[PDB]
Amino acid sequence: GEITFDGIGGLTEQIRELREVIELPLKNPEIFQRVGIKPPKGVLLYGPPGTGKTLLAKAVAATIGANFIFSPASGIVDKYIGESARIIREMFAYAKEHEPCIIFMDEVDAIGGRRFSEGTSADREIQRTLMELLTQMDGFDNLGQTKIIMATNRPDTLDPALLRPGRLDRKVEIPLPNEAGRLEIFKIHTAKVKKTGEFDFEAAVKMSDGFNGADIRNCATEAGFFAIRDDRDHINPDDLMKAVRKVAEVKKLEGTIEYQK
Amino acid sequence: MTDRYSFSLTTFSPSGKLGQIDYALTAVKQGVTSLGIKATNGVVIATEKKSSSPLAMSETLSKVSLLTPDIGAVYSGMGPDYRVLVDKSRKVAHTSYKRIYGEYPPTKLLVSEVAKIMQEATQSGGVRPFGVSLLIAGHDEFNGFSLYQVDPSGSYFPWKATAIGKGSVAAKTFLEKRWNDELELEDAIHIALLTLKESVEGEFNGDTIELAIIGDENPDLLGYTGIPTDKGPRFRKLTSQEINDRLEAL
Amino acid sequence: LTKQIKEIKEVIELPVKHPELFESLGIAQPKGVILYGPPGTGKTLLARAVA
Amino acid sequence: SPKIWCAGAGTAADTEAVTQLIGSNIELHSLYTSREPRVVSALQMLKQHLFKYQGHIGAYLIVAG
Amino acid sequence: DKQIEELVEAIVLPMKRADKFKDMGIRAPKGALMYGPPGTGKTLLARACAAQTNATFLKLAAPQLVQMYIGEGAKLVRDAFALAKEKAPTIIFIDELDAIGTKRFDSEKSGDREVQRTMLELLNQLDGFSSDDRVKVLAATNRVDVLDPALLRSGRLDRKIEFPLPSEDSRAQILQIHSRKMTTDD
Amino acid sequence: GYDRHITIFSPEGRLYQVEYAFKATNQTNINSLAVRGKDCTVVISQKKVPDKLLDPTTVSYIFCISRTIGMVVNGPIPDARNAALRAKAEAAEFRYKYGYDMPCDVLAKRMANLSQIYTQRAYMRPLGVILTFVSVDEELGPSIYKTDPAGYYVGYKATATGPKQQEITTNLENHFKKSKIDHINEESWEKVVEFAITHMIDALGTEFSKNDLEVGVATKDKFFTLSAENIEERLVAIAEQ
Amino acid sequence: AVGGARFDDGAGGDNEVQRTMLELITQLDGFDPRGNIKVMFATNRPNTLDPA
Amino acid sequence: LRPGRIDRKIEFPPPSVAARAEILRIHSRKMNLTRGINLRKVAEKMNGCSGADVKGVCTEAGMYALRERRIHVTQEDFELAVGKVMNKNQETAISVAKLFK
Amino acid sequence: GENEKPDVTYADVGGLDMQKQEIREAVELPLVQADLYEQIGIDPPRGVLLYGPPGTGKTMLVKAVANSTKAAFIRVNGSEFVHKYLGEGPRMVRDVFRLARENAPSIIFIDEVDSIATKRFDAQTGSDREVQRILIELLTQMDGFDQSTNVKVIMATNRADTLDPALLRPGRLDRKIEFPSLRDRRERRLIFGTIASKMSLAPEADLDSLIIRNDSLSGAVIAAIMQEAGLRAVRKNRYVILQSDLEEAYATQVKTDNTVDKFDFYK
Ligand SMILES: Nc1ncnc2c1ncn2[C@@H]1O[C@H](COP(=O)(O)OP(=O)(O)OP(=O)(O)O)[C@@H](O)[C@H]1O
Ligand SMILES: Nc1ncnc2c1ncn2[C@@H]1O[C@H](COP(=O)(O)OP(=O)(O)OP(=O)(O)O)[C@@H](O)[C@H]1O
Ligand SMILES: Nc1ncnc2c1ncn2[C@@H]1O[C@H](COP(=O)(O)OP(=O)(O)OP(=O)(O)O)[C@@H](O)[C@H]1O
Ligand SMILES: Nc1ncnc2c1ncn2[C@@H]1O[C@H](COP(=O)(O)OP(=O)(O)O)[C@@H](O)[C@H]1O
Ligand SMILES: Nc1ncnc2c1ncn2[C@@H]1O[C@H](COP(=O)(O)OP(=O)(O)O)[C@@H](O)[C@H]1O
Ligand SMILES: [Mg+2]
Ligand SMILES: [Mg+2]
Ligand SMILES: [Mg+2]
Ligand SMILES: [Mg+2]
Repeated sequence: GEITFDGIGGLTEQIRELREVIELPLKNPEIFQRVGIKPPKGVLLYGPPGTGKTLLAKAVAATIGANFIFSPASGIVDKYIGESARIIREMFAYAKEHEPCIIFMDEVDAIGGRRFSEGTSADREIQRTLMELLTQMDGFDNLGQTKIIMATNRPDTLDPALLRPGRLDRKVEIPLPNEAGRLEIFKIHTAKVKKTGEFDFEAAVKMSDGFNGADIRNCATEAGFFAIRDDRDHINPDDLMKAVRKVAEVKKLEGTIEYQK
Repeated sequence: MTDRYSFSLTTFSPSGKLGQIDYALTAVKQGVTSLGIKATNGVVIATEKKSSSPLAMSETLSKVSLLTPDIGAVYSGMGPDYRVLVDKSRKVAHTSYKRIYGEYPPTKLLVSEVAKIMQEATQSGGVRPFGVSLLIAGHDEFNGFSLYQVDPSGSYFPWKATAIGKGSVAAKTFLEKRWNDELELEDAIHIALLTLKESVEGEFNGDTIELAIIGDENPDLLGYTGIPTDKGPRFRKLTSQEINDRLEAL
Repeated sequence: LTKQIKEIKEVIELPVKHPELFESLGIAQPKGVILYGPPGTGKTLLARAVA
Repeated sequence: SPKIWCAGAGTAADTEAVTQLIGSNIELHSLYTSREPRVVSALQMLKQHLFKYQGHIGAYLIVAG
Repeated sequence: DKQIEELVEAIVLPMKRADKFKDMGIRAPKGALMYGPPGTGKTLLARACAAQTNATFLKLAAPQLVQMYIGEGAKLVRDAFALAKEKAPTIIFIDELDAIGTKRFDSEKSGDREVQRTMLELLNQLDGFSSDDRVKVLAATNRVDVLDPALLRSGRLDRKIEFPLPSEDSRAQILQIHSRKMTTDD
Repeated sequence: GYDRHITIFSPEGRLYQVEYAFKATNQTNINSLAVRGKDCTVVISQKKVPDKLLDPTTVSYIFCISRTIGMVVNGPIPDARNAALRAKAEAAEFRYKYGYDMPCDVLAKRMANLSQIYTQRAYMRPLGVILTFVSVDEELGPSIYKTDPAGYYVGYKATATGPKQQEITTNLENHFKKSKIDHINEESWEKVVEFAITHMIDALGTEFSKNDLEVGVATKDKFFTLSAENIEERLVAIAEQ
Repeated sequence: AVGGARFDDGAGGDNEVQRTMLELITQLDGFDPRGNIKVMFATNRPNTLDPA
Repeated sequence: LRPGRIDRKIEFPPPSVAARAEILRIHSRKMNLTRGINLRKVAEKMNGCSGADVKGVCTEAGMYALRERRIHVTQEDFELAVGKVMNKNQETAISVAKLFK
Repeated sequence: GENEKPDVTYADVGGLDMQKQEIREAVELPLVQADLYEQIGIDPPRGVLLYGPPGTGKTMLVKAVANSTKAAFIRVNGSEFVHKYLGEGPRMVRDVFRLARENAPSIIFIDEVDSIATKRFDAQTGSDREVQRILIELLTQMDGFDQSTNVKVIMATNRADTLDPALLRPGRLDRKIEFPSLRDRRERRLIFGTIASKMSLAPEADLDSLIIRNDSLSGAVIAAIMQEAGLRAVRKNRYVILQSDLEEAYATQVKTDNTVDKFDFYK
């Protein structure tokens, strides 16, 4: 099912910006060919984890109705080739049949290396898997019909090679959600679970400025614990007020505010 | 990175060449391409200015400051080191030659006094070398037109032609091909513009380009006419309009 | 340079071919040899050529 | 300076000397500020110098400009 | 005092109130990790808490059950995981994580990977609102900076507890505990 | 690194210390604005409204250094105060030394020279504040001189400072091209303030109350701060948008 | 060394020594019967000894 | 470095002009002989710096005959070939220095 | 490079026509004709140094030659050589040279060597020792590699003093090419010409104004400009790019920093 484009908040703006990049060359490589430019393939996404870069990749895929392959590479991570060799070969073959198709290459950096020169010798073994993938998806060939979107979450494990042109064409920002984009998100969460009627969020969102959306779910759950502790199955507006303060502390302490290269 | 001996300026470096002094040169390179050409009957100094912010006024950024009315200076490098060094040059000169010998310095003497200041910001530990290398171009009676370089080390040398900054390589060779000292000044100004024009071609408008000559006296700019014997100012800074005239002569 | 050829000849060829002559006529036997001088002289070549 | 002239009375030696010493500081001022100093600026600087020695330095001057 | 109050929120209360958790629908705490200086009684706490929750207390260590070869033992561990989930309710106490942490690039692809992966599986399956309430997970480690990077992604351990330095009050009480054993000297 | 700490030349030969000061001067997040009207120099800065534990009015970023000369400060407050002393002090000393009011241009030059001395001093850590002098100058009329923490200084037709400086600049640039001059339109001192207030609101997108601004105005022979309520007179027409 | 210092610190590193070390710590630490077992440890320096 | 068992040491200079004449002569014979026999001139006029240098002269002089689609060299070619090889050796090696002393 | 070969041909090379000529003579022709060299009797041209900073299309040149040689092309990187077991590196040097002999003619191309070749080293790190050993064996093998059908080692660098200059030097590397990146008018003009060919342009503004305004702009800057230009062209439904659209696209991209971003803080 499409992740509801209304329930993406504070990054409304991101969805619309995106289809310029993606929808026009995916449906018709014809227009960019006649225009006179090499058709673009390779798009790099980047935002502090929990802003929903993955979530945005999905949002766009449903609209077009294009086939969707989400592959985390952190679920199969290994040194030398093993299980990865089997998967990636299979995975391009499925993508080719279901074309037009988008591969959301999630945590590309996982099997991503760093070049080193005196470093750990093992990290270069890891790097090789990533290079094998790259050639299968596209060789010398440039297609828009099958296209690759690369998403990173740690930037210092990210491959210096994969930054370069010829592997990459756009470097698309995905920024923090908005101030009252965060409010939209806060309200959605609490509608889903039980509540007696809560409207103390006007205050609560302000303290919880700078939050990843992932982190907003965490103050809502803890508020909810507080309700069950009180012997209620309804979050009271009092409980929510309690939660946001304590959750704000850790959140910024241990916070990811990095934007990957 | 480097040694704790080479960061120190009270400590003989292993190599004997400080790390410090070498940093000062890296910075000179990073700055503007400034040049000097010596002529029979003049010296021309010319440079491009930083574009800076769009709404920052360009005029106020001055990379040619007159030390005396008859002797100007040009540098590559940072603004702050430039201004402080410049107040020190004038000030030490007044004491040691405008009250003693009650007259403007020979160019050689002024150049000598500028090296000494430089030298002291390299001798004393914990005080970094001046961030700037000069050309001091000038005119005095005794030794005619003269052209100098003063290094942040505190060594100085006269030249026929020198250029400094990123485009130093380019410029020096161009001057050689096209010119020699025996040629007149008028030719060199057109030449110098062209040389600097390799450097940058997006804008070469006379707003962003500061061009001056030290040459003949101007008895008008003496400013207390009716006495002729006093030399007028040797230096005359050429306005943007004047540059533009000199661009259609190229 | 042939300067060089006589100097290297004495040192390697005679003790290898006949240690028995060298030992007796001289005293002891020569050891390792270190070739020094700039790159690109063709020192490697010399080493191949004797062999 | 070119447009600040004065004529000196008093002890002759002092009048030349003070003009030379002060001269430099005025010249220093001019260049420092990229602006022609005020007539009053010369006046002020001149006044303090003399004042210190309570007038033994005996320059009495008409300052014009 | 503080850590006890915190552990009891994460553990005891959800165990008994499990119906309430289902209704509202929010996840119950999927495991608590305790870390920082030894001697703070990581051990101890878990034993007392399990007893209150009446839930079978396994005291366990993930690389210790690797016996000899990592062939016959990687497999032993897959059985141990299976056993431990079954016969719920339970709180499995898994200890020191440092040997299988391996944040390095020279992270073994050997059988050391298998123990580690089955660690991710245990935690993932608890998510929901029914699986969190039966099967509870405690974990103990000293250095927290050497861990697997997929562990710092998502909420693999749903609660992270840092020990604070002891206070005056804390010292004075621990002394009393020791001194009672001895003859009372006023 | 040791390389970060040394006050003496870095291996790069461009100081790490200098880049750091530049970081600092955006911790407070004060967007300020200074423009040159025809015969009036307007400076505006956000007046934060903290909790009641502090009075709001007292909190300020616009300071009266001397007659005509005002100073807007961007970057941390305790260092602001340190700097402030030296500039007030010299304006006085110049008046004693030279028997005439100090011009704007000369005060900025003095402070660039002090900035550079700071990195030659081992003990001292360089001040990490922006000093922007505004005045109706003696000769030059409306004048804006912006001084950097490093010690670079440059004059301005108009300027803004902050992390959100970029948006404001664009409006001011295009405005000046359409108007085909460098002065904000209208001889009247009052309506130029209002054109500044308005342009601040646009760029930032946030309507500011009288509570959220402070307006310092330069005329001939005084720099003075307007009342809270004066600000409002402008604000009201603008506020319905 | 071996059941003494960790060799994790190294670039490629090693942890066969962490296995040996670990086992000993847990036998000592917590409940576990003992038949009047004295524990003597010979280290040349306490520094080398794992702080654990 | 320290005593041990190393004892014999043979020092090799970079060529002299005499030695340079010899190396140059014998490669030219195998290849195509320098006509007007000004291979002796080339060695007398200048010193290279290596015998590696000298084999580079040999290659280039021969490449000059190739551009014309000739298969024999002359003196005119060696005079061009030497200036190119030898001068290039100096411009790569000098760039490292700034302006010290 | 022959199993699946590049689409880069000498025709697809636009600008650098002057640099391009020398590189074919040196490299491609020993391999296609041994016979030419034998008739005069010269030693074949040796290695070729490619330097010029990236955007000078060093790799691009070798992509061209890869098609035409019809014959082996071995494209390897510096990464392979530096440690993979803390001991792999010395072995790895030997295998590329051997592998070349088997499938001769071959082009040996090493992309990075700026980090393998250093004047000084540190033997205290154990891992570094292998870096040192790779450099020394390469010097040795090259002397035993003369008078072979394989072209003598070709390598690409940012700079010619990263390599030791005394050791790695003319007559190993007798051609050492500097690429124009400051660039002349002609050189610029040819790069614009690759684009001008690719799609018709509707004249709406001076073509040559754009050339003059580019101070030194490299090939990569010029490709990027077109890429933006055409993104706007999709929306409009234009299929022949206005010369006005390129002009505004240049205006928004005044690359190589210009003055506006370098000058802003080196003041
Ligand atoms: N005298 C010579 N005659 C023939 N060719 C020569 C001569 N000297 C050098 N060369 C050429 O130079 C090439 C490289 O020189 P070589 O590596 O043998 O030098 P080396 O002085 O022993 O250096 P290194 O410092 O590398 O050990 C040789 O393979 C050969 O083609
Ligand atoms: N909080 C406590 N109060 C009193 N005694 C304590 C306390 N914590 C630990 N000790 C004492 O120290 C002994 C050893 O505990 P130990 O140092 O193994 O602590 P831990 O926090 O469980 O660490 P780890 O398992 O990482 O070694 C206990 O058996 C107990 O007697
Ligand atoms: N006290 C000593 N005993 C023996 N020989 C000595 C003594 N002192 C000096 N020598 C002289 O040094 C000569 C060479 O010694 P050699 O170099 O074999 O010795 P080492 O100290 O065992 O070193 P290395 O194995 O590093 O070469 C001997 O043949 C002898 O002439
Ligand atoms: N734009 C958003 N709208 C709603 N919730 C959000 C948003 N951004 C983040 N989240 C919440 O955080 C969860 C986890 O982020 P995830 O999709 O894993 O992103 P990333 O790839 O950036 O780590 C999302 O599934 C969603 O529940
Ligand atoms: N002849 C040319 N025509 C077009 N663009 C060129 C040309 N030569 C080089 N370039 C540009 O140079 C950049 C680099 O080319 P590449 O072969 O990847 O090598 P490197 O960065 O190693 O020199 C590309 O962006 C390419 O557009
Ligand atoms: Mg993801
Ligand atoms: Mg050799
Ligand atoms: Mg314990
Ligand atoms: Mg390359």
